[PDB]
Amino acid sequence: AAWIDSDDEKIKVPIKINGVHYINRLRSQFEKIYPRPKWVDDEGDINALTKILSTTYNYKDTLSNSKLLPPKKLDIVRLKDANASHPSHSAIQSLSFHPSKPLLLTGGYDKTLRIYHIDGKTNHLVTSLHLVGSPIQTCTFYTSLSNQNQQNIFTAGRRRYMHSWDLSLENLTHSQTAKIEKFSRLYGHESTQRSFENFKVAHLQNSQTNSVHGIVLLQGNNGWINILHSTSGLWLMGCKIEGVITDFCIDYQPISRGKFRTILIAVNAYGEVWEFDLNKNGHVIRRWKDQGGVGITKIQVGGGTTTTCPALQISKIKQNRWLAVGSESGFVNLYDRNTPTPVAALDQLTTTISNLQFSPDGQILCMASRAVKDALRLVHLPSCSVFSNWPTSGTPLGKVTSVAFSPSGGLLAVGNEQGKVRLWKLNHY
Amino acid sequence: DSPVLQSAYDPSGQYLCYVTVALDKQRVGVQPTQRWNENFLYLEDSKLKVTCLKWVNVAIILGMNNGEIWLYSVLANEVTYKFTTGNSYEIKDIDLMGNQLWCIDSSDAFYQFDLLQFKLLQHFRINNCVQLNKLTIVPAGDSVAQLLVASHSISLIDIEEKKVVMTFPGHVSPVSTLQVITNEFFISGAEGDRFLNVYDIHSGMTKCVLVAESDIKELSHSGQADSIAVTTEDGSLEIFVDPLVGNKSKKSSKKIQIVSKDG
Amino acid sequence: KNSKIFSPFRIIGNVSNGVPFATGTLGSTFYIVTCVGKTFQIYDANTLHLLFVSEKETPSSIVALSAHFHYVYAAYENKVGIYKRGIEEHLLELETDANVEHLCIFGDYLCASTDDNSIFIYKKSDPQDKYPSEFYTKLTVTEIQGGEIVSLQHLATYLNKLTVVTKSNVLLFNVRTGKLVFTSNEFPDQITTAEPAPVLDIIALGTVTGEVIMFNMRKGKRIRTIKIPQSRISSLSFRTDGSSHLSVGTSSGDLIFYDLDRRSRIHVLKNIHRESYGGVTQATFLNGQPIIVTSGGDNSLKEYVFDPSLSQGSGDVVVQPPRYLRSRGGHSQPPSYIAFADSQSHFMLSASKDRSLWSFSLRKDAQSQEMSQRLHKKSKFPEIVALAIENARIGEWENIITAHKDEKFARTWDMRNKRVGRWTFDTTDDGFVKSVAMSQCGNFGFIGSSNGSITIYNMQSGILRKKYKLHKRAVTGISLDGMNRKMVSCGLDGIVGFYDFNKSTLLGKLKLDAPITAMVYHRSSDLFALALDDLSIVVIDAVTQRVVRQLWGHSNRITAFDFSPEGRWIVSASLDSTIRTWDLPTGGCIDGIIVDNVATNVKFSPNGDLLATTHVTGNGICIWTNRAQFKTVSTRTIDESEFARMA
Amino acid sequence: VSRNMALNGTLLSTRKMRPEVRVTSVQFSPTANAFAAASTEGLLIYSTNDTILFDPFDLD
Amino acid sequence: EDEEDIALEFINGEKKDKLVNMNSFTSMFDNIQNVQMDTFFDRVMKVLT
Amino acid sequence: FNSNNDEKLNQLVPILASKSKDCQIAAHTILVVFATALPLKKTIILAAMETILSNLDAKEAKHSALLTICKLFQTLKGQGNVDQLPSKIFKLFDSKFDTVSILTFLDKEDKPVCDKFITSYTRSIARYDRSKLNIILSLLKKIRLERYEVRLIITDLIYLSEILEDKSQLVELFEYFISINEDLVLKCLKSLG
Amino acid sequence: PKVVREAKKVEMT
RNA sequence: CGAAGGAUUUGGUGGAU
Repeated sequence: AAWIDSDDEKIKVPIKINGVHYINRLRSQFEKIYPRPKWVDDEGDINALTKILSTTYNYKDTLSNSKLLPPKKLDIVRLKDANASHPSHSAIQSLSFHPSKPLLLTGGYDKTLRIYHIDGKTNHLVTSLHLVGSPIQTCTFYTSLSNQNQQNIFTAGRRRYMHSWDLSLENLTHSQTAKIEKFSRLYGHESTQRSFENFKVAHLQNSQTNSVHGIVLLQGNNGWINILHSTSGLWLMGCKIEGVITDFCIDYQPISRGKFRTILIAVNAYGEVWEFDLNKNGHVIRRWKDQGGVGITKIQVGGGTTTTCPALQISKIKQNRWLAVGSESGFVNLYDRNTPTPVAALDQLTTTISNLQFSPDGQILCMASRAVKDALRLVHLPSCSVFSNWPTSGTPLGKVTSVAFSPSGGLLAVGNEQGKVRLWKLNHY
Repeated sequence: DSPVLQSAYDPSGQYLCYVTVALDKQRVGVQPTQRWNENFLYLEDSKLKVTCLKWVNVAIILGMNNGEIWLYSVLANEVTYKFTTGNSYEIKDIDLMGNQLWCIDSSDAFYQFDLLQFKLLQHFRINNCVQLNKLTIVPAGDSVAQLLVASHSISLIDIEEKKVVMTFPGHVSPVSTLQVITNEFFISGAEGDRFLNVYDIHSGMTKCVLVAESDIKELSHSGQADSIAVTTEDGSLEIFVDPLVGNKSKKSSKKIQIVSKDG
Repeated sequence: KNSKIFSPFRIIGNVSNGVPFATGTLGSTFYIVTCVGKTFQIYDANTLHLLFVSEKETPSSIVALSAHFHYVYAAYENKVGIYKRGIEEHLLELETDANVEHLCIFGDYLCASTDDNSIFIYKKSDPQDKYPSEFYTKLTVTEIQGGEIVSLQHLATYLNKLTVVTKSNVLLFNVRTGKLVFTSNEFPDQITTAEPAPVLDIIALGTVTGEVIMFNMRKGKRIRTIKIPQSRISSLSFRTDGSSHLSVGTSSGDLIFYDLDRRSRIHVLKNIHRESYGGVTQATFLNGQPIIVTSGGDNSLKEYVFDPSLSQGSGDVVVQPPRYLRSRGGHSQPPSYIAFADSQSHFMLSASKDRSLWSFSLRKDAQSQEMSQRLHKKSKFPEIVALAIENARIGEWENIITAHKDEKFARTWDMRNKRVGRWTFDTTDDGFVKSVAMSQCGNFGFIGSSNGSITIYNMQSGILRKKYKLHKRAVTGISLDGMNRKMVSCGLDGIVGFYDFNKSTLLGKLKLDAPITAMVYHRSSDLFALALDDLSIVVIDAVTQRVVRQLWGHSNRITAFDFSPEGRWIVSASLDSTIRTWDLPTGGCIDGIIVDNVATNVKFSPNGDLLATTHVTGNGICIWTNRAQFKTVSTRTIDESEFARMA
Repeated sequence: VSRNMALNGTLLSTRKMRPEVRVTSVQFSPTANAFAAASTEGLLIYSTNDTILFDPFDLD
Repeated sequence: EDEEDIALEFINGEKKDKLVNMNSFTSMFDNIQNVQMDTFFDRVMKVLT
Repeated sequence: FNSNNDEKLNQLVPILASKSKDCQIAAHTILVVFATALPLKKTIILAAMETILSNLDAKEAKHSALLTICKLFQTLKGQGNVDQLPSKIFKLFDSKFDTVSILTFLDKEDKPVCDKFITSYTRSIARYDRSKLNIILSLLKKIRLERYEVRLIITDLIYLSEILEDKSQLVELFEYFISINEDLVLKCLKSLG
Repeated sequence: PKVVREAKKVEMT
């Protein structure tokens, strides 16, 4: 007994009983009211696992610390619509985030270039530009890799001319007029090109001088890819493939400090894949086929630099590790760039694929189809397994016709035929 | 809603510091009111947000939801020093008088900081303060002897006594502005309210109730009760001329609006 | 401060303010006593039906509650009152300014602990006395002996011993002799909770860092140590149903259950109470049952029961998880709007900043329910700023309309179904809803837009019918006469609109000196009062379209006001913390009150015997009685100067 | 009319038959101050004699 | 060099693994009789791989 | 069946000690399947080994354990994924699995993916055992470790040169990294000194 | 048939 | 139409009857 009382033993409580004995009787009676339980009596090692389970009731490792997003659960939150401040009057044919600034560019058959300041809560419009008689099948930002001060917007539609809008210095906002230029000279190759509607912009390093400048790629009538200088517009070289050109994608392969080569990837409906070396007059350097490909519709690369994840200087140039190939049937073969055998054959979509785009880190593949409403899924990479929680039947997507990932922050924009750009934010980023 | 989450003129009124959201990240920028600067401080955390903005006489103190206070020198475009409280609760308000620096957390804990020494001097809790949405230091001499605090009502507290001294019936809604116009005369305003209560510190009686045409967002005072300029939620600026001279309720005398040529 | 016309009796909608609740047994019926600000409420554990309430409000808030058979001990400021059945019988006043903090009553002894680490001991004057009244002695614990007192606890089989638990450690004091008999060894962590185990000489102790310490005081040594990393213990309680179980409350709102025999966790209840409101302020197992009661600072009291094991054997192995059985709750924040549900005055609707809509019963049943927000198909909604109700067409279609803050559309609510309706009403002018009203027939709903437009819909079909565009600023009031002929509107621009609802034409327009803030329309008398920005109440008759009565005296903005059901009186509340009763026939103020908290809303009952008011603080509703309904009242004009002096 | 729970409507040879609440007849008083309704419980009379309401006419 | 480049190297390094679905272990019961359980664990690894 | 319902998997977590060999390998299978189904804290993973290695006596149990051990870290996908084992476990691991046993484990062509575990083991060797630095060189040749695993292994060896005395096996390890991915070695050196 | 778990009425003792 | 699904059945508790 740690402690003893002196008062209880001395005091005599009438029924006269001494305290300590009287205390013992009180202990007995309460022991009668409730039985004594067995737990009170009780007072590398193998019992480590048993102990640790007792310490905590939360057993899922926290995803905040993990730099890799969970495979199957996507933490995605909807934000305000981008077009809410100023709605469009036609479908959103293309989307593009500015490489560094927080701007989202929209275009369509409205013939209007609407640029919005994406903040997620207000989404106001910065400026607008109407191009009379020039539908916009695709628009995109461009930032010169060497002169960071050079911004530019290139736009094209079902026309034999292309429009370039300079945004350098204060032209974007302060200027009361827009400095625009029309590219309408192909220098004797007009037969190959019927329209500028399908075009992309990339960086070409002139190796012999080490100078780096932008190029504009176009789709020709008969497997022709015409390459033009971004600023001067001169015809540099042309690449030819066999069969009807369906789509092409661009990859960068760094060589050394300040040296990289620009590889053009083109695909035929057969899945026959051509790779031209644009630093060597566009000579073929590899040929292969899409395993089990037929009715190919789209091709894309990512995990490094690309049109959706442009670089800000030479040293950020990185090689894409992933390559996807869409199809009319709804299959999306995936290839690991690190005849090839696809890593996986994604088949959740059952309609023609129209948009394939990777995340800036190359961890997510978003495929969408314009054929049917809500045709959009997100695949976790390299697991190649579709996310389940999102999208749901209650998710408003409509006829998805444009998709874009922000360079940073994990923002997703999805436009539809109704002219609404809906914005979502990935909590992991 | 306006893209500018928060803003505050410098005491001279020549430089404006504002905070806006770029994509998912907040950026803080400064512009010269009298007459472009492309430099903005970028918060690397989407979760991090700016709760309080206060100029210093060329540094600006920024209250973070993280539970710490950042001192920002605009010229260097870098955070010179961060004052971190023990708790992680967001800072609700900030005020300064020279080296003195007082802030309040979501726990309603008062803190005292020294700019010169870079140290947390004292922290304390006062009963009868269930929330503290506003903190204002009374301009008494060169030292702090009392503090004006308001969440729904307004309370006066003595630093040395660590107790409330006087209480003023405030607005039903949370108090938004608690500027002290002159001695024994401080104006009060609440969110979503068109009424400003002018209270006498020494007595505690409502001297006047100033009325705006619409809900008041911001308040600016000229001289010593010479005039008060209030920004209305509708986007118009109302000016009150000599509000401290029927008499209980006064209306704005001059109204200023901005409209484009197109309309 | 005393009204000659009104008198308080009870607050509605509050079950617990956050103070730990005590439990006791009266024969075979077990009761729970809960603190509600300056009063308390006793509920029957079998059905949680209210039984008794305090006859009068304590001058100071109650800090600690203790229950013992017919007597419940409440401590507030420096004096402890003995209550039986809610009545005052004998009051204990301590001799020091230090307020009481904690209470312990065992045998014939009452122990009271003040903030200054002083314990006051009382004894019954007679052995057969019902309650202790005589003062025996005073015992004070110094800093050297221990830290601040955590609680006063008495273990079983201890003759005249008080097991005082302090922040530093546990201390034993023999109250008969007033001597320190035993001092426990110092503990590394801060102690926060202490609960006597049923077993002898062992007391469970909860720290601030998720440690439960089962200190055997007889042997003076630790027995067991349960670890809950990243948590602090708020309450403790053991199961007395013959099954060895332990309950841990935490500030995070999680209730954990351990089986001490098997040294394992049975089941965890997450977020039963809100963390911001202190989580689980108290949770107690009822003596001899699988019943555990829980409470929190969120104005909610919940109960959970452990069903019998589903396994014929190894029942201890297969323990059913605790199950929700019954509870109450109320607003977790002060209500924003109130209205009387029906003419009979049996139910009232209430809206709060907590985004929750509730229906409070007025009778002794004290039944309280949430309005279900589950949308119909053909998080909580933003808080309401305006609401109207009507009762002609209840049970056929929607009979309530509401306007939400920063929301462009109004939502409908069905009283009979107690669920959201299938209709939403848009302002159609890019403006926010600022006024909502309904016709007496219950077929039409009126919505006032911030841009000055009035849109008229149909309640049953939810289709726009009529739009009137006269006001250029926000419309702050809409009303229609019982005849459904002449409709009245007011706006912030200072004008009052008069329309012919049947013919859709202007009868006239009236401009007032100051902007209008609100409107109330008395259909029987055909009079409506207006709260003007100049701190005046203007009464206007629709028939003759002229100002009728103007009231002066309010020192600040008028928060709310209403007509008496008789149409003879108007009572208004203003930001100057006063309630003034105005006699319309003479146009003068007959009574004045000073409220500690500004009354945000004021509403008469349909009968007129009752008056309901809401204040800036408090999760309940202050309901008043109309004394003129029992006798005559003079209409002599109240003295302004004396009323100002009182304020 | 009535609030008695005993009355049926307020809330093989045997007729399940109990009293029902009903109004057999109603007329106005010629005094234009009351109207009486014949019912099962008896002749109810409703009047305006109290006139405790305030209904001003052409007031200023 | 920069930290985010190292983080992207970590992300590049992570490789896919065969995920487990509901119909991955159903066939085990078919061949559970008269089997050395070392081989059972080996088969579990094989299907998991 | 409960893979989709992550909440139900969590409640399955609370629900080797037997000397019988069959009982230990039975526990190995349960741990292996569940870990890939649901990721777990490294503390759970580290505590799991201490139980596996406590009564690891049967040879067949050792083989099945080692396959289980390699799997668990492959499921680990957080910072410290390839950090060194703590000292007590590493001493336990080598005792129940000598270096030659692991070298044989890496020798077989059908070795399961274990680079996460191997890299975490390599840093343990350098921290605690100076004699086995040569075994690191033999270890690296047998298994190709992925890029960032290589970078961290270059990272810790750099501290060894500054702290530990220069040794043949130490420089031969560097010489190996000079042979493979020479540019990456400069990056580690550039960032560290 | 799945395990019936009836929320049997519980009356206090 | 549509922010992290829709529809049908069903046990129990609570309030009325």
